Amino acid sequence: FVAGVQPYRKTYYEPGYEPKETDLLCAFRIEPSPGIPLEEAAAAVAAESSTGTWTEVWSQEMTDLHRYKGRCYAIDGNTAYIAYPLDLFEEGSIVNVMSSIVGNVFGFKAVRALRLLDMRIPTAYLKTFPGPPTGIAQERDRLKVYHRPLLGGTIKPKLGLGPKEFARVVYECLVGGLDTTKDDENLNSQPFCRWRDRYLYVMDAVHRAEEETGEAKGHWLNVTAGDTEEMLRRAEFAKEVGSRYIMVDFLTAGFSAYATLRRRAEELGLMIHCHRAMHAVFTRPKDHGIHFRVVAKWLRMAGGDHVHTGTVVGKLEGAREEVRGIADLLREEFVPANPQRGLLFDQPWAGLKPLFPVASGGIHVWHVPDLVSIYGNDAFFLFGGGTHGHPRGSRAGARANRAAVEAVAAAYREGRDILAEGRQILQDAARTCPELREAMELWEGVTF
Amino acid sequence: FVAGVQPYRKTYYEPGYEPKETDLLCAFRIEPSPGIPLEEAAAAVAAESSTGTWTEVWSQEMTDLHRYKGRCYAIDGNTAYIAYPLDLFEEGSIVNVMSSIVGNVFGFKAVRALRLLDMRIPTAYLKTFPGPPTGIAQERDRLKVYHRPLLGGTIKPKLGLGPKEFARVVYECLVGGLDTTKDDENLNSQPFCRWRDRYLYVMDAVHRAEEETGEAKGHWLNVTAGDTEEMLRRAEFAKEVGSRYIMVDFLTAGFSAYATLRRRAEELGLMIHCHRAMHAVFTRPKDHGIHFRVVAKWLRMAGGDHVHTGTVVGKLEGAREEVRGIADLLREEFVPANPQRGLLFDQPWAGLKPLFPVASGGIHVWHVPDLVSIYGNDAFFLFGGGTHGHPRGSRAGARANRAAVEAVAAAYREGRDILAEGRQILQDAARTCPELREAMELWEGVTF
Amino acid sequence: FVAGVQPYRKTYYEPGYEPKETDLLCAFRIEPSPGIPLEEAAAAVAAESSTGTWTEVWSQEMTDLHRYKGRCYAIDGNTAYIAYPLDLFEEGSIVNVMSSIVGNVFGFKAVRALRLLDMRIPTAYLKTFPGPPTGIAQERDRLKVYHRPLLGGTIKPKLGLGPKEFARVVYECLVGGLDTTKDDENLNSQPFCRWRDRYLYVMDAVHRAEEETGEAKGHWLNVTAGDTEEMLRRAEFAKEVGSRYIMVDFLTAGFSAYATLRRRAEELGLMIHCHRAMHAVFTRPKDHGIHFRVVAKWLRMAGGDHVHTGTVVGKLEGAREEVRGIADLLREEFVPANPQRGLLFDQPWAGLKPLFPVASGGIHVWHVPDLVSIYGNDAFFLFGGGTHGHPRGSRAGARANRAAVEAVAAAYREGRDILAEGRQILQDAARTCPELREAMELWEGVTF
Amino acid sequence: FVAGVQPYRKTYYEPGYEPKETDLLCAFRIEPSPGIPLEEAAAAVAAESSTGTWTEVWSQEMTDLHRYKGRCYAIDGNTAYIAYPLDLFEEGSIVNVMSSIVGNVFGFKAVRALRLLDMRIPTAYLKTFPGPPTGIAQERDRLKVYHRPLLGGTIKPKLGLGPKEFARVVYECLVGGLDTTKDDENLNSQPFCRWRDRYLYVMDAVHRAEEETGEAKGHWLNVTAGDTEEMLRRAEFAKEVGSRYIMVDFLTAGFSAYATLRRRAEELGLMIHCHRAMHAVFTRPKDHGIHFRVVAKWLRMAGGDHVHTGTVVGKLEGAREEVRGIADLLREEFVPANPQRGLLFDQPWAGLKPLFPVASGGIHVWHVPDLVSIYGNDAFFLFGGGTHGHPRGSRAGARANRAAVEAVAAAYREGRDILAEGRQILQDAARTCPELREAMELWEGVTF
Ligand SMILES: O=C(O)[C@@](O)(COP(=O)(O)O)[C@H](O)[C@H](O)COP(=O)(O)O
Ligand SMILES: O=C(O)[C@@](O)(COP(=O)(O)O)[C@H](O)[C@H](O)COP(=O)(O)O
Ligand SMILES: O=C(O)[C@@](O)(COP(=O)(O)O)[C@H](O)[C@H](O)COP(=O)(O)O
Ligand SMILES: O=C(O)[C@@](O)(COP(=O)(O)O)[C@H](O)[C@H](O)COP(=O)(O)O
Ligand SMILES: [Mg+2]
Ligand SMILES: [Mg+2]
Ligand SMILES: [Mg+2]
Ligand SMILES: [Mg+2]
Repeated sequence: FVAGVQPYRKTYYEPGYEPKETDLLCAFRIEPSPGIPLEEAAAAVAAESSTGTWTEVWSQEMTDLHRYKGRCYAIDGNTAYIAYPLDLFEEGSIVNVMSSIVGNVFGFKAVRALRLLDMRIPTAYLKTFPGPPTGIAQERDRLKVYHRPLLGGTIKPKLGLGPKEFARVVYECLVGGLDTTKDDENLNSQPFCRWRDRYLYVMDAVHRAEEETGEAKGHWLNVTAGDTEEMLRRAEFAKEVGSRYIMVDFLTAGFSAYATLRRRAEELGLMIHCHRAMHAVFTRPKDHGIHFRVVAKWLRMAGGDHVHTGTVVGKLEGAREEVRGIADLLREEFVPANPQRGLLFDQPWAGLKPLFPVASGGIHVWHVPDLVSIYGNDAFFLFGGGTHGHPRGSRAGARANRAAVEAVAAAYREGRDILAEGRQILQDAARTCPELREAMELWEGVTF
Repeated sequence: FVAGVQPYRKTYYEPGYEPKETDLLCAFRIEPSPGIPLEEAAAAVAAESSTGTWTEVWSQEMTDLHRYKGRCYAIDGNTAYIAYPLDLFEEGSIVNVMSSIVGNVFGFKAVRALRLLDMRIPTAYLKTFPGPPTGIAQERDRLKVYHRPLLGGTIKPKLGLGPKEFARVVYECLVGGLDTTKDDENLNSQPFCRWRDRYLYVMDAVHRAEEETGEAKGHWLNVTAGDTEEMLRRAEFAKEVGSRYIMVDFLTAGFSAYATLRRRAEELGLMIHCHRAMHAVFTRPKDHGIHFRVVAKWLRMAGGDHVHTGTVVGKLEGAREEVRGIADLLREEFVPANPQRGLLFDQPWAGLKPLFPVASGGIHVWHVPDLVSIYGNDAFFLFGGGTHGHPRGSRAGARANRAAVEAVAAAYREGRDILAEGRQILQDAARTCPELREAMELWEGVTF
Repeated sequence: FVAGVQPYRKTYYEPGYEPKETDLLCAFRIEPSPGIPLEEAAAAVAAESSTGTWTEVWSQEMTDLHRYKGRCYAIDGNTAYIAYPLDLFEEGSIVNVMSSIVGNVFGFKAVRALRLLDMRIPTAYLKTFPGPPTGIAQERDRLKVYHRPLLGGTIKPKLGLGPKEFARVVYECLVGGLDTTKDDENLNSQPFCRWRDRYLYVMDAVHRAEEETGEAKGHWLNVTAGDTEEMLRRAEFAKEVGSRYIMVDFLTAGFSAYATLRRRAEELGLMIHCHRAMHAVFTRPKDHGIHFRVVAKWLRMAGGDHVHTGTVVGKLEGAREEVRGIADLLREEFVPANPQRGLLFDQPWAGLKPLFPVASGGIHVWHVPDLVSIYGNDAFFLFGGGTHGHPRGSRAGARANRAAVEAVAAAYREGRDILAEGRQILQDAARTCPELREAMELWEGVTF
Repeated sequence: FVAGVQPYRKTYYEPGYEPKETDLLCAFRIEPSPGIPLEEAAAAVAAESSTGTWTEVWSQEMTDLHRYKGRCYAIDGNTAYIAYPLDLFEEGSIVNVMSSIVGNVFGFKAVRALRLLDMRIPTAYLKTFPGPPTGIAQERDRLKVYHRPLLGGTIKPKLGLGPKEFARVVYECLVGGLDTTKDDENLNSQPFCRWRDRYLYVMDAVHRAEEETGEAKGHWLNVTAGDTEEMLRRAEFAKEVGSRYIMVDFLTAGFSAYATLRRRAEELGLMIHCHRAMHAVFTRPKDHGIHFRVVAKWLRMAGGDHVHTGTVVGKLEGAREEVRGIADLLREEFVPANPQRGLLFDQPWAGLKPLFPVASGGIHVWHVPDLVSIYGNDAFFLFGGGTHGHPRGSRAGARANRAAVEAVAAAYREGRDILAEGRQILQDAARTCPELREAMELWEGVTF
């Protein structure tokens, strides 16, 4: 054992290494600090994510470093590909994967910037995860909604509504045509609206809407809480009050608490909506953080029934091709690499169930064509402000959104170029839907 | 109710608003997108973090918006200060605070970049949190270590060591002079080292070291797991095998799972080490994300006994003044605003216990003076590679680090300018500590 | 440290002290013993309620006395105002507040008499309490009773009725027009009427009355018992038999047992009626004890849905202005100081839900105007003897009371001076309600 | 059934009634309001405590009123004796007894003032209660202290001491000669001293003192909390940390929570100290409230091992003869009526165990004779300020108090008139105890 500092690339840079089908592959966009070669930066990332530290240690003689070390096996431009042995990762733990890959390498002075673009989860590691508990087909059967994007909407204002008024808005939206509604990610339990009262009032509203309309309706009750036990108690109550849906902010709540909640919800027969609050703090920058496709893969492994993926045309940033790739990752059993969409690895899913992409944020009727072009039919379209911001109220807005979604889905099923004929399709739908006409007039030139 | 899109600043920009002592204040560095005024961007952040959406909603007539809305009450340069009413936040839930403040505002197209710099947690909201379960004084009493920084070290290599070899390294480090040791953040339970076997072997080593040295020793067993129940089971086993310490990756595991684990550990009498793995994905960029001082405040509220804060002179990025401010936040009962250190608010702590800052990452004996200058005595100095990378082994490295820390702490207590006389202090210590001399020679010019 | 007895005012009398918004303020009417100055008495009260004892102790050198001590910061007449630091009180514990403020200072020879008039609970301490689980609006929604005082009545005789006869009286009262009924505070479980049989028979009667009338009906089943576990079991059974209401004697049972019961009832979805039995042993005297406004604040913090507040015109002592102040404390989100009503502090409620004042005790139809003047619509009017003492039976008495309450509430909503036109309103109601006429004739000159 | 208001004395005043051995007898000092005869006031008290209301009710025809009604069977001066049938009271429930006897009769306008002086608990009702779990003899055997009053002391200052300093004071007191120590009634769990840390540190101190002195030592850890479950958890922890003692504020916490805690402590083998905080709010006034002898009877029924009874010569009000009567009630198996001591009934105890009277509050060495005269040997003498206020510290004060207690107990056992020779006995003890001499000099003229 030779004590002292040695370059990482001496051991953790293996350009000739051929990744094994069982290896976990990570793509890192690296901006090294001045004086640090890109190869050295990639080797440092691999070493400090898998086995290495800043200096040689005698203890390395007590284990097979070459069997366990992560190594950079390729560098294309600024993108370094690193392979990690399967044995490095705890089975069925997204937490361990994050602590390894994105644990400390992002804070190293040697790298000015570091972004995790894509991850290749091996089938062997995937088999250790449960996947979504319900799936797209089972959810559609539960809601009896087919050949159409599923409509929804966040109840607004985000905060300040009492349980009675909140449930009144929920009932208006559901009777107006929305398939589901949801609590806002920040609405968990507050003095103005405690979670028990909100659950009771909202489920009364949901049952009334189901009886009146005759269609399956639900509300994504937010069980997010400051402790896992409270989240489990809230999910149990949601099941008690008759809810078929719950929602959780898995990133803020955490992947461990989310795994516990997913197990409990599968036991309870509840569908889990996954809100990605706080993702943009590390998914937005193009030079640093984690691309949301990786988070989508992690969530699919952890077992979400729906997850937010982006609107592209909405108020929140999102790239069209990246969103298409994320939707394919969430919905397909095998996603081949697509450099245009940012997918740098062929990603099998080992039979893990698909989940619903959710489009939410500053989307109104005029955005329905584009959304259907991006997502097709197997997706959730959430209209919060587009529903309640209708001049005639939430019921009219829900009716307008339902009409627009149905018309665009019918055109898409017919093979029409919805991207080019979207305005005509919406106008034709509005000819018989005054609510749709009013919504189109109100938000004609509203763009982000 | 007037349907349509209105500027956020019309309602959510209130420059004349005077924050209440009960309000929660957030400072945001905002880089607005072209064509978006800074006032409009700040108002959008406040609205979409508290109550507002992209368009007016009739439901606003059902609640007092001005009582609940968050508003930007000041804009200095690119830093906008936003006040949130206390009633907006669920009691004792960091998850709700994150879902509100950093939920969706970071992904808005209107803002090119958004960074949460500082947060003013009101005393009323602080009283709803438990705080650290042990505290600095109680931990020192348990370890019987006073008037000296507490030594530690991550066992290396990060992965690949079996339980027997891992415990052998632990025993060598503890007998050499380290007060504690820890599992690496990515070492939870793997085929090469399962958590049960590691716990048993490591606690045997810790007990042997305690018997031989006669001083209190511990190992920060990592209970991080993919589910909260597994983490609780691992903490219970750690207590069963006689460990007085556990560690968890609270960010990757989550704040809800962390709160559950903290409650269970306080019940079990275990001290919790908090590893901030994955923080750099959103704390490093200067234009986007969350500054780690906010995360430190959140962790202190959630009840960590120690938390990593930075080395400044180590291998991971960290600013000296920011680290000093974070240490004051973690250790003081009241931290006045300090623009030099980035503290933009006076932060009371409502009697919440202080916790130990931890300095780890590419630090060896030569960095001990600076560290003591930055942190003083109430801190943990972690030497992973500095211990095992010693030429004569982990025991010699631990002895050298203990000697350096003791000498520098003695000089600091004597009022000497350790920053200027650090090399002389280390040389004088090495005159009687050959291990310290060897460590100094090996890493003389090693800088980051 | 100087051993020996020193005057309290030397340390615990700080006239220049400015109370902090986080401090807990107590107003004490003090009658000092001969030879004891009022300042000395107030200082003694503060010292022996917060930190001090009868003589100096060396241990005071081990803590910051000035940071933790309670101090008298003002003396107006015989009323001394004492400020206690927030850190002195355990979070979410009325028991600790009582043990501090009213623990031992009332038995001191130095003070001939001591009465706790008002307390200023800070918002920070309030946020640590749950508040009422249901609230006025939610309770009205559950009962579907709006714009009207809610009618009720204690079943009489207090004791000696079997479950069958008790339930028969309950059914007659509920079908006659009473919204709810209740067990007497002393009727818990006795050989003549065991609690299980009473619960079963009473819930059968309540369900029959609900079916016949078509209006929501309930009975405040008394779960008060000699142990907390028995109270929890009785509440669970009450939920099992379909009751939406339970009642407990929180003072006799205790605030700790009451807190446990409130948690369990919120879990069970039960509304809790709070009976203030044994309050008059320390709330009646004008020179000694605790004013009931303080107990009302404590109960609102502890989370009662309704609490008895007084009748003024009934058989039990009560001041009109004090009762108005107590009602405002129980029902308002912020109660400004009102010397006329005895409110010496501005009392925020930090979003804690309001609860229902209950007027009970020697009140018949003729007292309905005054009651509505005192309480308005958001209150419960309990007619025990006024219902069963009707010549034609409990059903006729309930009908008469309902008619009187409805007529007076309609007049009040119309802006009529119910205090001056109450007799005319009752006569006009009786023109179409023979039961009301009989009740008015029977109790025309019955006054207390 | 004749509807209308009738005088109470017509039915509830039965001067010729002969109380049955199974009846529960209450003595009430009554000050009737002007125009209300004393007989009418006593009848009203009986009626509204047992079965009656303000007017006749038809439901009385459904039960045997004369079998269940409470009746005033004698009026001597202003003291009315009322008999209540045994069947009126729930078995083993002090809460029900309080809700009946002292429920609402104290707030009646008909009575200007009402005080419950004494109660005759029948043997049949007593057999339904558990009594103290340990008893005087068992406690003495556990402590191995015989033929001597047991010494103790409240740790001062009441609040503001941390766990380490608190335990240091505890250790000094215990090693100095105190048999036990206790937390103050208001010290439960606070930011400055959390209950877990206090329990751990205090039990370490207690074990160290036991090892050093060789005598049994204990600390009355305060388990009082805002909920019964928290109190049970704290008692369980106290047992876990090795404590043989716990203390609870039974009045503030409540008799139901106290009964639950007593059951759990008997299961755990813990001795319960009963603090009577808040008693003086209703036991001090001579014209209104409840005399503490009744509360002492209730506590003995509920099963306390020790209870505070008064000092007479201390800082808190207390009558010598009343305190002697209370001590006899707590310690004797049968207490005959004693008008001089205020005992108006012969009180059997049906084999219920005796408990320890506790003398606390402004008592120093000079008060030891009087105390021994009042209580004898079977009592606890608590010196809070008398221990820590010693010039040389808590250890010296504890030594002085132990010396004084031992000397006075030896003189009492010898038949000496300790009341007349107390100063000589203390001086003779001080001839060989410099700490006692210093304590006597410091507090020579300190009187209350
Ligand atoms: O808070 C909001 O902004 C929303 O309720 C949308 O409301 P509106 O429909 O009224 O705009 C959604 O949570 C987001 O759009 C963010 O989802 P994500 O970023 O995960 O796509
Ligand atoms: O994995 C590592 O790099 C370490 O074990 C250090 O090992 P060495 O001492 O051998 O360098 C620590 O986890 C970090 O330094 C990160 O802590 P943080 O970023 O929270 O400060
Ligand atoms: O026992 C009673 O006297 C009552 O049932 C009233 O019966 P009636 O309606 O037949 O008089 C009520 O408990 C009280 O009036 C006391 O309530 P509070 O003192 O809390 O106001
Ligand atoms: O707080 C106090 O005053 C004490 O700790 C005494 O301290 P000192 O010995 O230092 O005076 C005791 O609780 C009381 O005397 C009241 O007991 P009670 O009224 O039940 O007799
Ligand atoms: Mg949302
Ligand atoms: Mg590490
Ligand atoms: Mg009653
Ligand atoms: Mg005390």
